[PDB]
Amino acid sequence: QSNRELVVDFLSYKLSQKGYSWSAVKQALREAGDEFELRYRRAFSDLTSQLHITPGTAYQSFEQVVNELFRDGVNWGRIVAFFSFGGALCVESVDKEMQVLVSRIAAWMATYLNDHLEPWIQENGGWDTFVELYG
Amino acid sequence: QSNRELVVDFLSYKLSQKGYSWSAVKQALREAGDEFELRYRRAFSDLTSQLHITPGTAYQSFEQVVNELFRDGVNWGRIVAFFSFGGALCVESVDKEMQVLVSRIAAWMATYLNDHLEPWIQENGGWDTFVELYG
Amino acid sequence: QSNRELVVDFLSYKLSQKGYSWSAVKQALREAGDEFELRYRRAFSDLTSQLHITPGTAYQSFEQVVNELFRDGVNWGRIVAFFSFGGALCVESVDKEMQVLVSRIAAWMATYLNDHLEPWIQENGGWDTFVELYG
Amino acid sequence: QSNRELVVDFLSYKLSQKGYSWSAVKQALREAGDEFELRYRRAFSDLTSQLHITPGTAYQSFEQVVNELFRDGVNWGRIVAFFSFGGALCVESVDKEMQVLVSRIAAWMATYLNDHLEPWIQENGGWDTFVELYG
Amino acid sequence: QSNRELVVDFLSYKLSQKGYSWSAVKQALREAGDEFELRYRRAFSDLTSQLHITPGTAYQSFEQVVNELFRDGVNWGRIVAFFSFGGALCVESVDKEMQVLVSRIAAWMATYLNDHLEPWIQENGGWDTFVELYG
Amino acid sequence: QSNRELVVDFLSYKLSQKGYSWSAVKQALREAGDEFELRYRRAFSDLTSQLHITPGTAYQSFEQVVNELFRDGVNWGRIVAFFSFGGALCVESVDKEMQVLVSRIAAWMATYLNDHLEPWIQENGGWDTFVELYG
Repeated sequence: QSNRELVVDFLSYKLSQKGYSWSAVKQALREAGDEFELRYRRAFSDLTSQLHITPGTAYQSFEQVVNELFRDGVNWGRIVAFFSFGGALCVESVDKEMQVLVSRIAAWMATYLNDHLEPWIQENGGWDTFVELYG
Repeated sequence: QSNRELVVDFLSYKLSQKGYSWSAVKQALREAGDEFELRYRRAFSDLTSQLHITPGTAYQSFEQVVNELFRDGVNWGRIVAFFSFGGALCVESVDKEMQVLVSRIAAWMATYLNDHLEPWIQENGGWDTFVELYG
Repeated sequence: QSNRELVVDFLSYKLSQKGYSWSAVKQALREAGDEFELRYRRAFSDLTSQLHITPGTAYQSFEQVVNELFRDGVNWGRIVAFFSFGGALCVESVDKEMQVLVSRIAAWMATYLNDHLEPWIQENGGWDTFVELYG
Repeated sequence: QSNRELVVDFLSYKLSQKGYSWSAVKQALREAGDEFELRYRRAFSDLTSQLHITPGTAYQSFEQVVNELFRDGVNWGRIVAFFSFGGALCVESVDKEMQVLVSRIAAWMATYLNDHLEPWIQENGGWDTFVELYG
Repeated sequence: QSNRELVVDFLSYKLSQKGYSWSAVKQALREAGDEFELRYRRAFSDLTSQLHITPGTAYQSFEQVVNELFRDGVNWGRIVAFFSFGGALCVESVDKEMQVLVSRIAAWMATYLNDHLEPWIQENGGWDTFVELYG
Repeated sequence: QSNRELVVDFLSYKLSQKGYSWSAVKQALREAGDEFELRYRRAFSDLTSQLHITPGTAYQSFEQVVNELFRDGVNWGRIVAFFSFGGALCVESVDKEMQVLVSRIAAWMATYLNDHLEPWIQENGGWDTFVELYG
């Protein structure tokens, strides 16, 4: 349904809100999500220290947890809580996954520099010499 | 060495340059990288369609490729090409990995909505009803 | 049901058809799949550039996409399109996953040779010497 | 060096030899590898039941093992044993990884058929009806 | 439901039973599981050599297999067989995943020692010297 | 070298010490490790909140970090710190990886029970009925 467009709008809203860049009733949902987060996020991290996705997370785990959100009934408030929870999950996941990805590539580059390139750089006057030439 | 601080500066420069947000001689390197990219990136994607990292990429593959960059000697130009290559690798990797991550979480949420929540939403007047109440 | 035997037959048919080796109504399905592919695959890659599986693809993503294949109704033609889509997905996935796997092992071997073995090989007359002896 | 072309030739030789399809001194190496395998593979699986790669295998593990192959010296025979070992590793890895990949996609398809498609198929005369029409 | 508490109890029972440490009707289920395992596990490994999880196993594969356990009907015996199967799956998965994890970290440490530390250790009298000092 | 036997002994010592079960100078190293941990682990978690391995951690990251342990020289104390660090890394990694693995399998089982089995269980008197029969 348009449920996915709803989800996508909420997720990109929350992501851009926390300062992540990559380049209808949706409004009411954005605002209710904000309101919820402003009221309840201290009230949700003391037993909610889960935070993070692993690349091998199954949908069934997600389902079980959110199931305990809806165990004794669906109202609009817990739907909002659901969206907010998904958004927090998203923000955290991309945060840490981006840390590890960039860290991996940076580590690789540092390694290659230190093995194959630093000798030459030392026998040619170091980076100083560089900024002289291609400065 | 300070090689890693160099690498990190270049990577965050290139990432923020392509519009990715998450919240010395470094200058000469930034500029030489830019210059290189402005001169050679059409000249590098016709046999350079590799682009992407897999979560199971080994450093040895990276090493072999960059090795073919330095096969017959190290000069400053190919060092710059090395940094630029690493930056392109980074940008592409985070781009696509972020697409798949966010897509996964969004798919999960859409699924849960459509299985456990949409019935109730239909028996309570739909999202219209929602924007009436928590509007 | 026998749905899985159907699926498996179609997948191995399509894989062996594209030249991949590893060592009923099924016929009508093979032929309809072929026919479909002969009619529509230029008509499916301009907005269908997805191609590839990641080891961390969820069933929910697959479900959402194929859902947009069946959004306004099931007929036999879109069932055939479904099978063909699955087969294309399979072929592409194994193609690229095999590239990266073999590339990883090959890179490892090249590395080990170049670190631990090439010295000795150079102090014993090189591979020429080898083909003299164990030739 | 040309070490990688050596490795690649040996790997594709061994893979095509075991019947896997995807579409110099190399000869002496192919033959010595064959000879080795014909002499020693019963002599190598009783304490060599390792077989398989995981997507998260490090080069360091590979290095340690092959290190125990070369612990007290490099001769041509153990170089050949090295290539043969790498080839066996490759063949096994692609074998099992292909099993799990194809099995995953097939399982997905079976699932989707059984949830979204089989009802309709039952209300339209089943696959028999299909082979009548698009036969 | 309390189905998950059931599952969790059975899994931790079976894990602690095989000697894995990490720090109601449940009883009847534990005992029936034991009884089942004592009667049928030779009768289940000749065509049941699957054993292992990959980090990229989908729930759909699990579902298909267990589906063939329940193909022609649910009775209590096959429910017990289901729990026992899940427990075996668990034990095997953690066994092998723990082997590979610990092996990876150990390999890393061995590598670092042999590259950065062993020189110094040799120029300072070796580990003997160590047990003299911090003994 | 025997460096790996050293590493393995230390790792299994530390793991069994924290209560994990799976079924020379080594002593001086065990004791020095213990001593170190008793003196410094409050002094190491305020800027050392890293803890965890991802299945896609490269050796190069490990190398860079431990490199900052040895930046201005190798003495025996920092070798001990190295072993202790590796052991902590191991314990944490297996802890959390075991949590997620067992949680995944348990979630799968709960799901299957709730979809395919719970209906039948409700039409046959529930688990009470079970403990009557196979009690």
